[PDB]
Amino acid sequence: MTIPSEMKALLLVGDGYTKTPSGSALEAMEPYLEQGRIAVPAPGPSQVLIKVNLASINPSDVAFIKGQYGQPRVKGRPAGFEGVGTIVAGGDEPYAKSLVGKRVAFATGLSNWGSWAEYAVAEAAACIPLLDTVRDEDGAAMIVNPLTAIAMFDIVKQEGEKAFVMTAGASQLCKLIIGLAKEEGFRPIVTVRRDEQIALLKDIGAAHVLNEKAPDFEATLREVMKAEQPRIFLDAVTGPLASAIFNAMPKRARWIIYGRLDPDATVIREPGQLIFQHKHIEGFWLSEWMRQFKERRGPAILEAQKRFSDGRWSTVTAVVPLAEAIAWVPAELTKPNGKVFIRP
Amino acid sequence: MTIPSEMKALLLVGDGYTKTPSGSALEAMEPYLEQGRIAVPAPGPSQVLIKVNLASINPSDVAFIKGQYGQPRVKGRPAGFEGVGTIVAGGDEPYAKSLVGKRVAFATGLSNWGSWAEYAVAEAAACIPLLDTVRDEDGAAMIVNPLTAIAMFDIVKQEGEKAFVMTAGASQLCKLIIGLAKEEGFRPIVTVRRDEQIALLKDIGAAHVLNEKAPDFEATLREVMKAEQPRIFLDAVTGPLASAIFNAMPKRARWIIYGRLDPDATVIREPGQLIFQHKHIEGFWLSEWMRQFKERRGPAILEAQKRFSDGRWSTVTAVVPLAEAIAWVPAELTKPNGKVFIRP
Ligand SMILES: [K+]
Ligand SMILES: [K+]
Repeated sequence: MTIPSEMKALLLVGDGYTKTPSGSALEAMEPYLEQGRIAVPAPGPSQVLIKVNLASINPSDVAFIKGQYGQPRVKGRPAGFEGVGTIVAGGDEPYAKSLVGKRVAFATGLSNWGSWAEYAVAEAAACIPLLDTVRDEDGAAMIVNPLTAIAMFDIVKQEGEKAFVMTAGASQLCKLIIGLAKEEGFRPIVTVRRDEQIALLKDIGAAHVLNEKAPDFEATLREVMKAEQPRIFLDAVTGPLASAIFNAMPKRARWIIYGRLDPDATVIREPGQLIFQHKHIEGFWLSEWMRQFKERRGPAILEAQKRFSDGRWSTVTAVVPLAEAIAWVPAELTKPNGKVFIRP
Repeated sequence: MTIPSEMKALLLVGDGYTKTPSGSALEAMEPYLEQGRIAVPAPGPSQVLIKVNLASINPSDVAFIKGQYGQPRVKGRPAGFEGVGTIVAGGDEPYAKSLVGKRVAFATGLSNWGSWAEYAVAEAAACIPLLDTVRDEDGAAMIVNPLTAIAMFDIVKQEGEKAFVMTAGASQLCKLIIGLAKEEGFRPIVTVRRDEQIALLKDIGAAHVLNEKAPDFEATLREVMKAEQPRIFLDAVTGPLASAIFNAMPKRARWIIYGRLDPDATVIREPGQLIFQHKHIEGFWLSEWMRQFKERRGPAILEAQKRFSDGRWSTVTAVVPLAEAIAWVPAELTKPNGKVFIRP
């Protein structure tokens, strides 16, 4: 089939993992990515080649290009973990061949042919054919945050306590979880760095919104922990903020780490709390959850698309042309609230 | 029945928890305990009054008298969590009355009438009538370390990996676990602070004994972790040593904290390991294990006594008279290896 043999893409400058980590802020793209023209890859037997319409930018992409994620970089490959597009070619396996022509939300995973390119490669199994009436803009961010929100909110529900805690309260993921929580009568306790994010987070359903920069934050924190008694803490930040939250939480608290936005030392302030107050510390990784809960993967994908299809969920501060991404994605990422997309 | 109305005891000077914690070393007894003559307590309906023959000294007692344990001090009460003795009186409940006259191993728990006294109070349920042919010296230390060893070694067995890690390798508890491990073909990896403790720990069955003070400790540590691939880490120390061990362990490692011998900051060096390597951090508390695994309590008590009765287990550096305990227990506790007992 007629597919271009060359494409523009945002190519990884770094290889493997970094020897000089520099936190989670994306100050510039040029140390990590270069705009280039490269050969269009060929999908393997279980893979599909997608003509990318829109690609998301998630905290996992920023960590990955910096060599600070749990997956190594392949120098010279396009970065980008997810997007939306149309499948223009597939490997010889029937799953891949049957998807050709379909518009899909996709996750590139370990393909090492990212979405920040005119064409990406994904496993057929990492694609979600979109319903004919679903929006393209809903498709580009349909996987990473929606499935993580469903999977992690399921932990909150199974624990049964109405209150739960989240750091990085203003992140797109936290906003999806806040929405789910409000529907089921759960009470999110979230932390922010800006007073201007309090009203919006309370509007979507947060019961408490605490500014971690406030002088009396720890004292306010203890009052809220006593009043609400949450057991689940979903943490994207780690460091001293998460150390303080965990320390203030009641007995049987579970500190569930799923991001490391703060590289500062993460201290277990009182290890005796794990002994005497039965506290636990664990991690959450969507790729692992999908591997271990294959039977929950299907219903979560069906629930996420149903929510986008029936209006319960609808995603966007900026759409950046791929030709402008190296120069202006960092400026757009500094804007509080909303997700940034790349348009090849 | 004729029981003295007065007794000698080592009374708590401190109340509740301390506001000035001072680590795990017992430099002196006088800040924490005073020898006194006090009224013999009366057992409550579910309790027994024990004439103490021998009382153990465990790290939990040192932490407790310092106000650094997970149970508050009651000023003026005798300290001491366990011992052996004869029941001379019981509360009116049949369990307590049926134990009168029996020689028992006992745990005082929350009775607030400790074993470092001529008479202690324990729940009837916290007593183990000793077999008529069992030694008194085996009875005084039959509960805390043997039941913790059984319960924690069960975690190692259920995980199924032959290698496992323990800090404070030379402690009585670690030595009991090492013995269990050797019987079942498990491979203990333990850390010590003295080269002189290597031979003895290897003699009882440790596969690896690492001196944490060695300049190349972390490099040796990584070589051993790669070679042995343990998943369970039983930690009595916490702090930087435990932080380093956890960091070097392979995927799916469980850091099980059951003591805090090092009060220095406990850091999760790479929180990403909980995300990407599925690592967990939890606590272990024998009192909680007995509450949650009531059905395992009976077989562990029967297995511990059977091991003492049939020679598999047999406990002792010093027996200190109660009249000498304030002055000389700290000097005896500094002696590496062996347990110290108090004889009222
Ligand atoms: K590198
Ligand atoms: K106090």
